[PDB]
Amino acid sequence: AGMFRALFRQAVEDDRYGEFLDVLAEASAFRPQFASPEACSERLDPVLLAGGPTDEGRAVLVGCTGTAANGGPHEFLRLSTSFQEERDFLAVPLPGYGTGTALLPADLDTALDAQARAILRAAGDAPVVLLGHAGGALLAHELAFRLERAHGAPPAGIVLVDPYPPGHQEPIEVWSRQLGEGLFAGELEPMSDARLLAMGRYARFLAGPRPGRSSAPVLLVRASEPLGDWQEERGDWRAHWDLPHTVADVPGDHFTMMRDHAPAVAEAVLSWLDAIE
Amino acid sequence: AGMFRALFRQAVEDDRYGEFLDVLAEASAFRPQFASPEACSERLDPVLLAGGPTDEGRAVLVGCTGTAANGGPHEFLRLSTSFQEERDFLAVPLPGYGTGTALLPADLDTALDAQARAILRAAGDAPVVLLGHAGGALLAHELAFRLERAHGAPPAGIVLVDPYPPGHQEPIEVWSRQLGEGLFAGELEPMSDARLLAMGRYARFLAGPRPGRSSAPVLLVRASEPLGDWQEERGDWRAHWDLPHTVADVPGDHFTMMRDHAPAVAEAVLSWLDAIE
Ligand SMILES: *C(=O)OCCS[C@H](C)c1cc2c(cc1[N+](=O)[O-])OCO2
Ligand SMILES: *C(=O)OCCS[C@H](C)c1cc2c(cc1[N+](=O)[O-])OCO2
Repeated sequence: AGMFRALFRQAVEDDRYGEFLDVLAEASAFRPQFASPEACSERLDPVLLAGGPTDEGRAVLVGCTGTAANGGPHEFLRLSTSFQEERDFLAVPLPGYGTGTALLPADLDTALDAQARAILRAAGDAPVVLLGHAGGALLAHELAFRLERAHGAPPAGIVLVDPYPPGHQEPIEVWSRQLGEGLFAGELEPMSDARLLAMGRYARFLAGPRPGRSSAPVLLVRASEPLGDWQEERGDWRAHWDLPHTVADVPGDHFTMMRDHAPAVAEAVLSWLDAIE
Repeated sequence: AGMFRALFRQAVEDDRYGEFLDVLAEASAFRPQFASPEACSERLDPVLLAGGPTDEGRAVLVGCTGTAANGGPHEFLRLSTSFQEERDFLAVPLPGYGTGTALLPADLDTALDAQARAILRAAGDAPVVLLGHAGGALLAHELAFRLERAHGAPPAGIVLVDPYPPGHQEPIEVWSRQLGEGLFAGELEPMSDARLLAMGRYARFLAGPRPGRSSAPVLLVRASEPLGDWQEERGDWRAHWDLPHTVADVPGDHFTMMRDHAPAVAEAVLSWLDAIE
């Protein structure tokens, strides 16, 4: 495929995953942007991946697509089967990843506002519970806060699957080559250069200062196996979030928790949703 | 073509040529490199573009290819016709631009050493006079110093056609937009991403600290037209070199001095070579 992918493959080989994401972020600034939610390229209409039973007033689940350049409307396919006849599961796309190619968001708030609009239109009057994995976990929380402060509509809950927020990212740096190697392993087709630029841009968004904590209760789902070696004397390698409502540990590692062990994640979410309703 | 080209086009549209060259330099570090002159991809054999008359001991002219990503073995075609029946003119390629694609030089000295080997093999025992335009002007002098100090073979002269060395580059930054538009206008084909990366890497080499002046006499050739608008209170907009042996002004601007007015450049060179011989 493209040169950015080739360069990225080399950087992951050289254990410089982080340095090249910075290049991707810098480079992405020259892509055409949208500065208002109105100006967004894509239809962010959420895709219905599971239907719950027939009713009322039950929360619907919204999957917030992660940052991975190999990602897309297939992240939640395996997870969603476990919600069939249990909950509606809607997957909302991340602006900048579609198809010309898609405009990039001018800042993260403009992307969130475009998602907030499509989510409120699709969910109707049902309460919404936001779910995201890894980078998507961080996006799920920023979308939660945006819905609350800017659209006056806080979600009923947030599910954070293996989040590594700023200040708790030491494991994610020690294992960066495993993380970089994971992106290339997950390729169904080659990662496009446009999507790699989108990924770098969003990675930079999420490293920035985003004060503002959602009111919504948090289910923290954590992998149980480390992704790489780790001396326990360094402290905890696990995913972290401040003051969760509930913590669930599931089999697998950062990656496999969402593949081979997706049902374990779904079971933790379903038990948690009943508890808070 | 490729995404680096797409981004670069947007950058010159947005008048951010300089910022995007910095991106190209950063991305170029993730390209395959050669760390010793032996390991060089290309043959670098100079191409004979003009023949002088039959002799002995007259200098041959060596054209040092510039950094332009749209460049190649055609930079000196129009200029060289004016040396036919006057001087041998050899055009030596710049390492990193050929064909797989070509390895990038790990530093500038490795590229210069690879060129030094091919030039000495080609020039035989004739004295050598290096010629370069703009960025190539800077490369010719770094090559002159390299030939003298590293290969014990100082050239007989250097011809610097419109050089803007560090510390005298203010006019060429103000006109960076015209430089970028010139690159795209000059495209015989689309600039490949590999060559844009090479161009960025060489630009970075040539901004860095390179003390050390060649012993060889310098003919400084200067355009007479500004490339763009210019407030005279900013000073002299013209190309600069410290303590030139001879200064020649020719019609045209930074660009057209080598196109429509190449014969005036050649006439300045031919008189100069006779004086110093
Ligand atoms: C999930 O892994 O995100 C996909 C991009 S991987 C990147 C190194 C990463 C990993 C984690 C978080 C963010 C993030 N990122 O986009 O920078 O958070 C949680 O774990
Ligand atoms: C000649 O114009 O070189 C073509 C590439 S433009 C690049 C920014 C540049 C422009 C000039 C000089 C060097 C140079 N460079 O750093 O490569 O010098 C003269 O004008």
